[PDB]
Amino acid sequence: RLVKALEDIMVHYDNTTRNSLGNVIQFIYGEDGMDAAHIEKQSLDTIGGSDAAFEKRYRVDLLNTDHTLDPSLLESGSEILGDLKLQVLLDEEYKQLVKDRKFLREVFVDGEANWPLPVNIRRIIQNAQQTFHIDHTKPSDLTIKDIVLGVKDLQENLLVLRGKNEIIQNAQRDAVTLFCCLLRSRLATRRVLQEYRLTKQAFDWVLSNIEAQFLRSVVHPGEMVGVLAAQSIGEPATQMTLKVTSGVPRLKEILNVAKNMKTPSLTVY
Amino acid sequence: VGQQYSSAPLRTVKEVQFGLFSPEEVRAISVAKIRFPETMDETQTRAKIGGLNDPRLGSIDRNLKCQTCQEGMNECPGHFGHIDLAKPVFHVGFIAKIKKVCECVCMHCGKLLLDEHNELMRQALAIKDSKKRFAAIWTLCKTKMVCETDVPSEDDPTQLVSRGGCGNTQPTIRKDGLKLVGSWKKDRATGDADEPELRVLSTEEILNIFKHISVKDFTSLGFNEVFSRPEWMILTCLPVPPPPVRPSISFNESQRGEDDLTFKLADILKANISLETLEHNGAPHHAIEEAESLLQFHVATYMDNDIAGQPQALQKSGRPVKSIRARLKGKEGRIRGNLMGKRVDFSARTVISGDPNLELDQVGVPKSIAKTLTYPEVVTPYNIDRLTQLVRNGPNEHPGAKYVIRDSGDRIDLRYSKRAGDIQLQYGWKVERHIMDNDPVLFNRQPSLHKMSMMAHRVKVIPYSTFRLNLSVTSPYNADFDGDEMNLHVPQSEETRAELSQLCAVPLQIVSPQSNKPCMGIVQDTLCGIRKLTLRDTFIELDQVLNMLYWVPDWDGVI
Amino acid sequence: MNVSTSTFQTRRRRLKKVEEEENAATLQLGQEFQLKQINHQGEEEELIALNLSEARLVIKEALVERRRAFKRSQKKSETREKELESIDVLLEQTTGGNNKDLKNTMQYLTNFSRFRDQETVGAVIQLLKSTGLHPFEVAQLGSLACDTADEAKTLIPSLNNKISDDELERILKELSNLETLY
Amino acid sequence: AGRAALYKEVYNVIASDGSYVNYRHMALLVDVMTTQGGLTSVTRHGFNRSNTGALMRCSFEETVEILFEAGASAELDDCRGVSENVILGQMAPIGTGAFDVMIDEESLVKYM
Amino acid sequence: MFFIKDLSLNITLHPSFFGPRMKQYLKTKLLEEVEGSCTGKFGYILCVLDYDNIDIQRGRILPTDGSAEFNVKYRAVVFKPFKGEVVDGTVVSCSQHGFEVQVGPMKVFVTKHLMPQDLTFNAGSNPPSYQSSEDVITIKSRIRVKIEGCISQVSSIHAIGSIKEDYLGAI
Amino acid sequence: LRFGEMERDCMIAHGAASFLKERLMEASDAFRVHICGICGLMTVIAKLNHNQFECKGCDNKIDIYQIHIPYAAKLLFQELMAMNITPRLYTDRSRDF
Amino acid sequence: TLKEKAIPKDQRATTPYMTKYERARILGTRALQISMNAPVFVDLEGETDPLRIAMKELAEKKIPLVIRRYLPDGSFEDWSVEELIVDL
Amino acid sequence: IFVYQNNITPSAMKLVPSIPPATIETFNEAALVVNITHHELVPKHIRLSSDEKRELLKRYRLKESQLPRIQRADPVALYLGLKRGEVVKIIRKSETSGRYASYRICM
RNA sequence: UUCCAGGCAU
DNA sequence: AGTACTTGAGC
DNA sequence: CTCAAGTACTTAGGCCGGT
Ligand SMILES: [Mg+2]
Ligand SMILES: [Zn+2]
Ligand SMILES: [Zn+2]
Ligand SMILES: [Zn+2]
Repeated sequence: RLVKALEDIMVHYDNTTRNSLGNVIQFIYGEDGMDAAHIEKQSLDTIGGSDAAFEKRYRVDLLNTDHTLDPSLLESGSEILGDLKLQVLLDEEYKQLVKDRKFLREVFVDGEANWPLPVNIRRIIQNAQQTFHIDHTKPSDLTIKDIVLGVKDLQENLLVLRGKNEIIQNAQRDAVTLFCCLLRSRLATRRVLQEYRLTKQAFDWVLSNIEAQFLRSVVHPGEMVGVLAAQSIGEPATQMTLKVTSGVPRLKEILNVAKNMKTPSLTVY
Repeated sequence: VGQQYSSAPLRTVKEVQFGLFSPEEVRAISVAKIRFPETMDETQTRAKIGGLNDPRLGSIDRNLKCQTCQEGMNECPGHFGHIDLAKPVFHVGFIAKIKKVCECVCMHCGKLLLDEHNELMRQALAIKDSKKRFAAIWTLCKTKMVCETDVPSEDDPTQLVSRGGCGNTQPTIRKDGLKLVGSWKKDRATGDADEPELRVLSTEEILNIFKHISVKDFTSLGFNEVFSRPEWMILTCLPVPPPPVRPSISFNESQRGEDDLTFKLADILKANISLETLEHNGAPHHAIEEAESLLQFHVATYMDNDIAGQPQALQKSGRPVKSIRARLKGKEGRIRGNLMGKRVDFSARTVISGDPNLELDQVGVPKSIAKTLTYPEVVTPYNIDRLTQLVRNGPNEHPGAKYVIRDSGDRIDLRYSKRAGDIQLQYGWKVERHIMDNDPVLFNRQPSLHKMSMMAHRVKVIPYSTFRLNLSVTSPYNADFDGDEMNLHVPQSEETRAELSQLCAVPLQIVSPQSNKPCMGIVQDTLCGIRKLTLRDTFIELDQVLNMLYWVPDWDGVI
Repeated sequence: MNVSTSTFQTRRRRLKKVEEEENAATLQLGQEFQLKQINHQGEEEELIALNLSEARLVIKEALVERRRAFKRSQKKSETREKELESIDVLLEQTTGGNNKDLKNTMQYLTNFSRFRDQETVGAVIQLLKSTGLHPFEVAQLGSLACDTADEAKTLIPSLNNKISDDELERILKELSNLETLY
Repeated sequence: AGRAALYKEVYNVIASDGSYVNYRHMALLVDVMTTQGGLTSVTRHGFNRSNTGALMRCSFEETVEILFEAGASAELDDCRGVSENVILGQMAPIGTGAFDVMIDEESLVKYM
Repeated sequence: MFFIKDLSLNITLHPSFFGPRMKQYLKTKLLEEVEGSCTGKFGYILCVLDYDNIDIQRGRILPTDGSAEFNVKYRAVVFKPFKGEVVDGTVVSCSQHGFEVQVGPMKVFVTKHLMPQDLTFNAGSNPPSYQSSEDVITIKSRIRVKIEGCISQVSSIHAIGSIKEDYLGAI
Repeated sequence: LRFGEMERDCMIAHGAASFLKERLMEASDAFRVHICGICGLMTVIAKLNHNQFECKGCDNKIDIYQIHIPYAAKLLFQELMAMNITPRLYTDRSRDF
Repeated sequence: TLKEKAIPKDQRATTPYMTKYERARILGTRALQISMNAPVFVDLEGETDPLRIAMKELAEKKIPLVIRRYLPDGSFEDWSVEELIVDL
Repeated sequence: IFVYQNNITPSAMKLVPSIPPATIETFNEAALVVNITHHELVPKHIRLSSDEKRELLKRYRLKESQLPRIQRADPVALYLGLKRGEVVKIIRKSETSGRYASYRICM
């Protein structure tokens, strides 16, 4: 039934999920236009952790002897202290990350931070490491401008919907968001130079990779998602070796628009 | 396929228009007058009586003749004939709606029973939908039972206006057998009529009252002026399917066959002649009707035999007699079992036994099948040399082939053609050859509920009669070896295979999207062993380590 | 396959092939020749009538310009009876050969052509086409030598009321003057 | 809020066995049921009733009965359906067949 | 009479010829399958105008086999006779039943009983003829006929005409 | 062996359209009929020899098409005709959308 | 009723890259043709298999094919083998 | 708008479409005791001008049909006073992409 | 072929 | 069998 | 005009004797 009830659903060249009637059934496949295959449980750090921790990590104050970056990490280090024009960027960064904190905590009431997301970043840096022998001793060579500004751009290219106008463009931001969050969680200034002494080179690399590695993780217009998603569910259906109506029978209870479900509960808080 | 060239411009179906035959179309189209009911046999004389089956329609017995259209059997699809009914009969399947239309229109005139004049009607006359509309329309006037000519117009309900005529009450109808019936009234204890007033609704009656139904009323309801005029839901002339639909399984010579269908028609026919000869002659009148509904039966059961008024028209012996509807019914039906799924050529099935020596994507194939399953390959200067060797190499020594086809639509059977050893391949010729080592193929283990229940493997022709597949590709097919068999199909076009190798190969299917996590991996023996081998407590000396190193294909050759 | 040869106008042939008009020089020509035919450019465009000779010019023109593009990539004046032989060769070069028709359509068009000269022809048309007359008439009135408005509006009955007997007369006479000699 | 519970629930049917299904899948289905307007059921009664071509719906339970109502209501079929082409023996508008391939003489010459 | 309609044609080409001199063969094919054709629908196809600017467009590679179907948009000179259309051509054959006059790529026939009465029919005539008071018709003798009825066949649209009207007959 | 429903599905999922068809036509039914450019029926009297294409009744003989579809569908259609249901086949759409 | 053909290469909407189906389909189609004895716009380096040649024609982006992409409503965008990238 | 306590006359209500343009909404009391929209599950919606709407089509080559529908009686439907044809914008959080955009046309 | 029946895939 | 729309029915 | 029968439709997927 499941199959015969989705056959004709696929992703059409614009990234709309329709059928023989072209009746939209999802504007952006999977509410993100990503081909399931290119996904791994990455951790959205920016969400859980004492409000304290957040600071010790992402905070950078070029106007302080205790919160500025130790010039051992950055080459242009000490020569930046006080520079208020930089503490503006450095702030917007920290301000944007904070917006995230309350964003994620707003979509994920749980707090749960491990989720399915395209482009594995731990490893995209993990390689960045040994590929450049990056020594955790010598000082980096990035500019507070390089890091910050370059990340803003990595984003300007993680295209999902190409669209030449407003409406389309807007749906593009939405179709991402969650990713960049993760992105900004891992490409935070402090994190970038302290946690893993990145060089400029190494950096520009990690960036360009996330670039395409992302673009690959998109969804191929042609995919027969209907027949797919169907099996994907009705597959672990037979593999179900089974006080509340549960599992196999209950699943039927569902698909049938159960006019009178055996168990009916009603959990009130 | 269906061979022989035709200057017939060629295309693909884009639209499909469903309609209903017009008793005349059935005639225009028809080539068969179809009078006699008997199969044929020029009265014992084997041939076919210009009566039923082939009084021009397609034919039997490998014989060109078939309205000269010839082409003999294969090619000349069916040629529909007709057979003018006796009296209009209900179309077994439409009946329900024929009732539902009457319940919607008044007889005598054949006009609606709810003009926009009754607002609630408009609401419905706007439900753009030739079905949900006809749904609102019905429920609406299946109440009003008096075809009014005077109703309180859009104006003051004190200023009534007229429309159509005849207010002749309309009898609430109800189903029964293959005929409808309704009961009128006219007062009760007032003056005459009183209680109900039951009358039968003759086909003729209804049909005529339908024909009169307005052209924009056809439209108003759920119909269409060009393909489905309610006045057709009733059969006047009968379209006669030709041989191919109801083949005659002729057992050798001078022996029977004639399809279950062919019988049901021969019946319908007899039951027709019976009727007409009761009219054009000694007509004990309402003694005829008794032999009419008999035709209403056949021509109804011919299309459907599994109804409410049971009587399964038992084809003597008790058999029920497969009505056409049954031929299409779910699974096994022309649809579910013949079009949404077929049996195919170039397919193989045997018992699978795992092997720890084939690459994930390979599939061990028995030399038996490697000589059975072919593949049309084009003679190209590229292979020409090889291809010729295969051919002259014979269709029995493994690497070889069995069929060579020259452009001139004639196949040389390599295993007999007193020129098999000869043959000068011709570029652009085809040479069906043996499945060779490394031919992409579709291998699968039903029940196929996965995308990865079918995958492409590299043919690796091996000995012994088993499909020997790699191990890690064990859990995706849901395959074990306690007597489990698997099916495997062989691509046929340079592009078909392309589709396999570029999307269906196991190397690709490695990471399932159904769970954004790989769906294969190391199992059993290797899993059980991979651990033991690991453990700090496990060491290995040079002699062995060297053999191990070697066993790994890539090994940089540097200890 | 060999999709015969379609036109440039699509008519929704919905089952009812019933109607198919009757042909008659009553200016009633099959749809394929309506006053309003759709130029392949999608643009509408008045029918296209060619009158003997004026047609012979068309053919011969592209039929020769064809000989050019038949040699462009091979590296990579009237006389009635003399022309009949001149075109005969032009044919045995850029034509089809078994195109028995075209050869005959030229011989017929060359013997019976009226004005064997491009200018003289355009001249005719500047005169004719400025009548409001259906190109069909504009054609006939050109390729058919007439004298009285009788011989004219008799053989070209589509006229009759369209242009007065004297007007058509004036014009008819214009053609005999312009009527290229031989 | 309805789709919500439908997904929420169905999820607890596949997650009950511990298993894992990537949202998108389940979500699609939950959607296909909801979009239409209310709670379209995955059964002969519900889903297989939409304006899909008749040839399609025909291949799932109502079969004959459906085709009848096709000639009756004189429907028209797009042949946009997976099934359609399958029955018609034509390449279907699916992945490989989601576009047309063509020879552009232009390039076909600048290549030589 | 004669016209110039804008037609199209679907020629399926073999991948074989998917070379450089493609347009070359395409056009050449078009010409084989058109110049000299004939259908009662457009009549006699006689010559494709503008061999040069023939439109081919991107043809599409078919399914199963590689062949690609091209839709060629051309234009050409054609001639479709009409009931009533008056035309004069050269006489061809002539028998006891009448003389077949040829007008263009076409042949119009005139019946004994479709011309004037006084117009006899000479039997002992070499070549065969038809006489009258002051008229002699035969082989060459140019004529002028009124196309009475058209009968389309194979790739040849025949017809019947009369000269028993006014201003008709010899010229 | 049968390439039934379950199996169709897998290929549809894969998006291997060319192949699906191949196993449905060239590897099974596959057959060639003729249509009336008008009444979308198989009426047509193809004498694929003298070319005569008539089809009459609807009286065409000039606008006709050749089409490849599974003999199962040829049957399926004729079978629907025998029940007085017309499965019209049109080489082109007009509907659009 | 839109004879208004499709989109102009300008205002090109779709994806800049090739879909796995597209390459899959092209490689096949082109192969099929090379095996049909079609012309080969590369330098066969002994490559005797077609899907091999196509595999190569595809790498020197010397396949003379056009991917006519279709949009849910009938309109379309034309993409040339050359154009489309290949991160497939 | 209107807030009936325990009902209205079946004869009364049949006069809400009596004074068009301006239209009338009937609402129950106990049915407003709580605001549904405030519910954990129900995501926010938004009306669309003929422009906001026609733009949604022009930018998605969409037909009214193909557009995902929302009942005319749909709880939220009345909340924001919906009307047969009006379009809504549903915007909710997504475990795959922070926020998802979606449109519902009225029944 | 057809119609029933039975059996196997842990 | 189970189970879901639809028909019929005393109010 | 609103309530309990009335009334009808599939049930997984392949492969392998009697008459
Ligand atoms: Mg087993
Ligand atoms: Zn025949
Ligand atoms: Zn009446
Ligand atoms: Zn016909």
